[PDB]
Amino acid sequence: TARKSTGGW
Amino acid sequence: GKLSLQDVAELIRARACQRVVVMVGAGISTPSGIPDFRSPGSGLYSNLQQYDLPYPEAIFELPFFFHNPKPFFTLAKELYPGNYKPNVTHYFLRLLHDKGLLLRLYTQNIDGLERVSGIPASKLVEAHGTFASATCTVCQRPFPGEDIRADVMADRVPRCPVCTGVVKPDIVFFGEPLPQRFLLHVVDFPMADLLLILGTSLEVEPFASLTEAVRSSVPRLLINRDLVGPLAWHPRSRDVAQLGDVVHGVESLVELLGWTEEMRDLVQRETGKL
Ligand SMILES: *C(=O)CCCCCCCCCCCCCCC
Ligand SMILES: [Zn+2]
Repeated sequence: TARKSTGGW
Repeated sequence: GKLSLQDVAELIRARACQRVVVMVGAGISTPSGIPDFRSPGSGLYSNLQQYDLPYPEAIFELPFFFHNPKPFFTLAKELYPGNYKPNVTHYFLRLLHDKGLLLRLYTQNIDGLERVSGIPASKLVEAHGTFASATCTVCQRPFPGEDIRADVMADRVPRCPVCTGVVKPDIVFFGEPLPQRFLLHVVDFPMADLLLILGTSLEVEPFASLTEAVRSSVPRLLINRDLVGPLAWHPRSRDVAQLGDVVHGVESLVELLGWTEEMRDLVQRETGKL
């Protein structure tokens, strides 16, 4: 339930 | 025998690199006037007023989007394909396509300028979505992206004709899976004999890991302000880094390829079209 990520979340 | 920018230029003109794959980010869209956060923008930048974001990235997160989608659609109005024109970096990539040297152009951007410049969809992987399509967040009915254009540009939230739910452009938010078309990298990067990295700090996964997928003998050329990502902390002997201004860096490579005359003509032919 996720994949796209950037330094923070 | 480490490679320089000129050597890479020699490998294209010598046709030793015929399957060029390209990774691009916001760095190649800044010259076109496109707003960015980590580097303030216009007055619409600080339009957060009235909008109590917990942090700027919440603009691309569903939980807050459900709470208040207007911040996103304020940005969507600005970045909607039509208000900005491609720059020299975009046309350098079509010129690469017109010479049959481009395998794919992987992009983190959603400004749609890659296709405005002339690259066909078959040669693009819009890894972080597009405004070309939309989806109702309630009943999950898909729509063509232009069915909501008038609503966005009129500062009114687009509603679903079936359930009146909020219609969301198919933009990948944080915590969302990337479009399955992103899986073409499993075949494209091994097939590549050259990798170009243009204007990105490689801070967004799983897009940044793509720098690892090319075979161990493939040159990786980085035209960027900073030395970032694996080309910084996991270098390969065949890597090259033209550090500096992305436009100046692309101008340099174009200069070394002897394509200047053809770039001038292509940009003039593309800007004249109304
Ligand atoms: C996935 O990363 C899609 C990103 C599209 C980002 C366009 C951002 C423009 C900047 C304006 C304010 C938004 C907050 C910053 C988020 C990194
Ligand atoms: Zn609906």
